[PDB]
Amino acid sequence: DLKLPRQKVELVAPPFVHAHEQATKQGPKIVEFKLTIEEKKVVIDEKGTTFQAMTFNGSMPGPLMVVHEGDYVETTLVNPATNTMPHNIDFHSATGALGGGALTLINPGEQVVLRWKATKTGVFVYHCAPGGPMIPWHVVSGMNGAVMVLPRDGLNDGKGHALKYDKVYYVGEQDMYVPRDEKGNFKSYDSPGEAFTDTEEMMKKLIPSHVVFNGKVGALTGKNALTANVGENVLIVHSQANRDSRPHLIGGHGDYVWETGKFGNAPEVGLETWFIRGGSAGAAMYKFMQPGIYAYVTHNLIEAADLCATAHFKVEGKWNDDLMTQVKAPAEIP
Amino acid sequence: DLKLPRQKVELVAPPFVHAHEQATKQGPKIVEFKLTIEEKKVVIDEKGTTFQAMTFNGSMPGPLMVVHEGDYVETTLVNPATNTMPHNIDFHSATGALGGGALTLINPGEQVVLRWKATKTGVFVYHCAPGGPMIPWHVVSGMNGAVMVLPRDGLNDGKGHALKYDKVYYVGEQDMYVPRDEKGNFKSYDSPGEAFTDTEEMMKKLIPSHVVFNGKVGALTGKNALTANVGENVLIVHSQANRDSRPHLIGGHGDYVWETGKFGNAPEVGLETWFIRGGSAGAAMYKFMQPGIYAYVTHNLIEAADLCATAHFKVEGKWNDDLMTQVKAPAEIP
Amino acid sequence: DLKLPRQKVELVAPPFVHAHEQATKQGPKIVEFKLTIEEKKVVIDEKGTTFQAMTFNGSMPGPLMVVHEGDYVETTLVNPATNTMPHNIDFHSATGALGGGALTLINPGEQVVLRWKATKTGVFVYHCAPGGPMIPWHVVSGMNGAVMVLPRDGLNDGKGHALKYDKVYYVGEQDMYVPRDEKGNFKSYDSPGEAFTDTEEMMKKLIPSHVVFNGKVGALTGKNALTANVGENVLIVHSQANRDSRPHLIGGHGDYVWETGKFGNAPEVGLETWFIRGGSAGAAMYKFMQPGIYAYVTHNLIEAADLCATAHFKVEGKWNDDLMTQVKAPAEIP
Ligand SMILES: OC[C@H]1O[C@@](CO)(O[C@H]2O[C@H](CO)[C@@H](O)[C@H](O)[C@H]2O)[C@@H](O)[C@@H]1O
Ligand SMILES: OC[C@H]1O[C@@](CO)(O[C@H]2O[C@H](CO)[C@@H](O)[C@H](O)[C@H]2O)[C@@H](O)[C@@H]1O
Ligand SMILES: OC[C@H]1O[C@@](CO)(O[C@H]2O[C@H](CO)[C@@H](O)[C@H](O)[C@H]2O)[C@@H](O)[C@@H]1O
Ligand SMILES: O=N[O-]
Ligand SMILES: O=N[O-]
Ligand SMILES: O=N[O-]
Ligand SMILES: [Cu+2]
Ligand SMILES: [Cu+2]
Ligand SMILES: [Cu+2]
Ligand SMILES: [Cu+2]
Ligand SMILES: [Cu+2]
Ligand SMILES: [Cu+2]
Repeated sequence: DLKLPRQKVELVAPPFVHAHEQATKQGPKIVEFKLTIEEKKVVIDEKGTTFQAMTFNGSMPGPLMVVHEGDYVETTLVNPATNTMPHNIDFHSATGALGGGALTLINPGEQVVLRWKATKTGVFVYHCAPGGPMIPWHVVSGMNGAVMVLPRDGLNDGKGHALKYDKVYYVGEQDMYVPRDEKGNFKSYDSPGEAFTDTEEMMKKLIPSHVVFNGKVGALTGKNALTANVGENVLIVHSQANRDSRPHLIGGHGDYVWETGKFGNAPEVGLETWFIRGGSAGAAMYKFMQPGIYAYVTHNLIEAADLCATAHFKVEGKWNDDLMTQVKAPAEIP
Repeated sequence: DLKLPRQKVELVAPPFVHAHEQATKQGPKIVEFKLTIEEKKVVIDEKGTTFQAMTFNGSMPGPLMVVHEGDYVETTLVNPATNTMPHNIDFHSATGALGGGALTLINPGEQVVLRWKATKTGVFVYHCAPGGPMIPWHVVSGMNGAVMVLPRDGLNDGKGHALKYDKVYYVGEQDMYVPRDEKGNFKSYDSPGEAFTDTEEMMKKLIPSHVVFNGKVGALTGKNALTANVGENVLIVHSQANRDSRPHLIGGHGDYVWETGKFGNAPEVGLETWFIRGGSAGAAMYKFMQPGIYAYVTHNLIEAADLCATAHFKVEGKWNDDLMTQVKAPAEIP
Repeated sequence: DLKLPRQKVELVAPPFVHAHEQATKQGPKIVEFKLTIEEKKVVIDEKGTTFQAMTFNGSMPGPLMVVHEGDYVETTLVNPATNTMPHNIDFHSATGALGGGALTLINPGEQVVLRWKATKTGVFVYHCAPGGPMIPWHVVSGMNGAVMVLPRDGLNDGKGHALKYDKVYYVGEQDMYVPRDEKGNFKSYDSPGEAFTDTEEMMKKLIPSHVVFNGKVGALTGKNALTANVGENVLIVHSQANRDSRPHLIGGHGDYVWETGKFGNAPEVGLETWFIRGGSAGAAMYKFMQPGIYAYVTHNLIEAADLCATAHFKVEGKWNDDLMTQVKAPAEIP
């Protein structure tokens, strides 16, 4: 019926993003992705707290899918028989059937193939939504990711100038709700199913126990720090599927920021901190001007410092004293 | 003194909106509204929880008032003798006297008439504000609604194109604070007055027990689902008088969105989720492309699924397979 | 090395702002500021609750620093020997070294001098950030202020028209976390150090006990009410270093509002309520049209009325009946 070229995509684990063109002269294609659901218990903090996670492709967040405006996205979703729950998928980028949720419901042992057309550009959340109280449960359990729909001519500043990024990272923020016991220790559970009751009581009080980038406290620090060099223009995509976030690059700015995350609107310029609406993704580009460590955080500093929400960037290059200088090092007050 | 034609308006109960023109060739008029305050106990959930509500015109939210830029809005507010508290009204659309609160204070048995000029276009909250700690109390009790001030030429996209809506619905989101007892059951009270102490202790902890559209869990589902047909351009006005919200049309987008809700600013385009600042209203227009059920939610999915915050839309028309198709129905994993 | 004129600035205590030009024909200068850190116990409410505060220059927020685009800001930070903790400073307006935090760490008895170039216009937060869990602690303790970086040609509406303000006030909103005892009374502590453990447990639950403008409940009411006259264009700068706020001028509007607070973006017009992202500052200008009291609030009315977050404005001039009139004073219902 639909007579167009097919392109397969190997998805990569966040914060990386599969190779793709920014501007392109290709026409619309059918872009094929596979997602496999994995239920598993995982360690979310350095003190060893465990969590019944549910993931697309074994990661939190799910991998980022990149396509251009007009492409058709054909997704195979697989719920292996080792999973215990029905799952589905809804794309905020898609039109109809609750974003696809209503066509994609699959029990363990099943798979489904869905095609939707990419009519709107920007970055959009995808997430599981099986029904009723299960919706919030699967999402705060890790079943959310994002999809970026680029314009064929690539990004622009709204004033006719191309904005080309040299690299792109995907940062998925996850609010997690782990209940404590009488003594105030986090509880461990055998199955997602048994975690459900206690997790649900706690979720309704709306205060997360952990807020983490990429699935774990510290995931994007040390050896897994994001990297750049002075002069590189870096795009950061940030999703939050349930609760608002306020990302900030410490030492840096957002040179161009789509805080609503939709590229038919012109980016704002020069931001210190931006706002990601719960249930959405946004994008911010910055050209690094100085080397050293930067921290990428949500500027609820309690969340940042105390609940897990910090990534590091490690940037190489030449210090610029014109931009910033220590005039006089610490010293006794005269 | 003010020599202009008078127009009376029969207000309708949300989510409907009284008949009005979008663009108009009439000159400024004095538009006359009546609001009567009702204190009453009401059922807010399907398990029968009750709540001491205080309302304009017996509904939550108050009815939506529509007028054009330059009109004079003349409002009669009535506090019948069967009410037990003084009430007033403040319009965010109005200039001076705490938005009118300071001229509109009335005890049970009294009424007052206020006129203000509509100098600013957009959608704006109105709410009771009697004074001190009473302000938050009356608002989270239901005494808030909205008023839409259209431009005489109707809405535009910012790029010179008219945006005409075929219908408009008003969705009022209410954060409610109902205290539990020692056993963890919601408490019932005889009077608003007696609910005050317990409600106040709980309010200060800032976590609502229920978040509802149009006064009740389920109010805008089943028989009272919002409706449209494929091809209709629908405007949704959303108010939140105290706490932020993040509305999302599941299966749909915001084609044009005034998230700050003021029509002197150009709408943003193509949104997945938008943000209604506490103490404000916003507006989003969407042309339906596909039939079926859509859910309108705040994309805090805990609030949506677990605390009451979901409306349904039921849309008639022809499925479009080009936009979205089930390629392969659920099936055993090969 | 850097061969330019030096200008000293005497900082003033908020909500006032040191004298400065809006548009200017001066070239880039080195602008020199001194900040001295003060740890002290202070009264934050009318019932006499005390709080271990940490401040720049003995106030909450820190004073507002004003400079123009291209200036070099040279800041002497002093940590006197009567303080018990190391402190530093990070500017969101600055580029590199965690906004300066990584060059400015000083123990009691020390001082440091830092210079950064003002490449981006807008209003930006500055705050202490010593490291780890200490970051949120020092900030919610009062160690945050703001810096405004004006364009040399002054502010504009985005459509080529100058916007000149007749006065400017700086409103710093502080979320504070004071723990209660078993009986439910606020606790007093001898030292910042001893407050730390209890404050930290409470901070992680993310619900502040007090939200105050300018350091105290009632600080900007009564004798210290902000003032204006009908016809004055007033700029209000609002910072929030950790948690979001939704400012609203009751009786008024935001005629021009930079909600993200960066002047390379055009202001929005006609707002009822705007949003200050946690970790940022914004600015709103309003021309007063009517006399009387206005309240400036965050339109979480619980925060406003119940947790400390209200300022008053007292405006002189002639009432305008065309804008708003009491047609009929309170009276018995016929
Ligand atoms: O030591 C018993 C005493 O402790 C409480 C705590 O309030 O409950 C604990 O002990 C129960 C019975 O031994 C456990 O089942 C319960 O789960 C645990 O919290 C009281 O119930 C009891 O009187
Ligand atoms: O069974 C009595 C025991 O229960 C507590 C709960 O901590 O209080 C309950 O009983 C009181 C006196 O019977 C009631 O007035 C009170 O309101 C109820 O919670 C204890 O106070 C008491 O020791
Ligand atoms: O009256 C003693 C009784 O009260 C509790 C409250 O649960 O604790 C109080 O008394 C303790 C010992 O007297 C204090 O150290 C404690 O800090 C205070 O809360 C119980 O522990 C105790 O059984
Ligand atoms: O200790 N369990 O609730
Ligand atoms: O059970 N009443 O608090
Ligand atoms: O009463 N002190 O926790
Ligand atoms: Cu799932
Ligand atoms: Cu969603
Ligand atoms: Cu009232
Ligand atoms: Cu209000
Ligand atoms: Cu400090
Ligand atoms: Cu910061």
